[PDB]
Amino acid sequence: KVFGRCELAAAMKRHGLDNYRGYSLGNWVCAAKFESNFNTQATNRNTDGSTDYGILQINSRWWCNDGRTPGSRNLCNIPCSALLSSDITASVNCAKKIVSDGNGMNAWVAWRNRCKGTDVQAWIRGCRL
Ligand SMILES: [Cl-]
Ligand SMILES: [Cl-]
Ligand SMILES: [Cl-]
Ligand SMILES: [Cl-]
Ligand code: NA
Repeated sequence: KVFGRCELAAAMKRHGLDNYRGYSLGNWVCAAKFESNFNTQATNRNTDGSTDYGILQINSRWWCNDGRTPGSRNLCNIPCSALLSSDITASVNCAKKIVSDGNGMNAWVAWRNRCKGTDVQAWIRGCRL
């Protein structure tokens, strides 16, 4: 599924991301836009042989099992294919673990580079939240 911006905002809100670890919802919508283009199906291979999955581009090195990332962890206890579902529940739950890990949303390169320090409230403008 390719979410619309406010559609994704609402989904992320219902699943508990708004202000989660102090990151307002716009941070999460922003990060998703530049991670995945709001596409739950997005995958992008990394140099180290891991892959990022889903709307929030969660990495198989630490977070999900994709069966082809040797000596990785699966801290979210999920297959990485769970992260590609039109339903973003698994992605959101895993994102909550990630952002709790020490490094906050710096875990997501697109967030650090495109969202951190920006007017992320813009990403939830217009949405009925
Ligand atoms: Cl698995
Ligand atoms: Cl959803
Ligand atoms: Cl933080
Ligand atoms: Cl916001
Ligand atoms: Na893994």
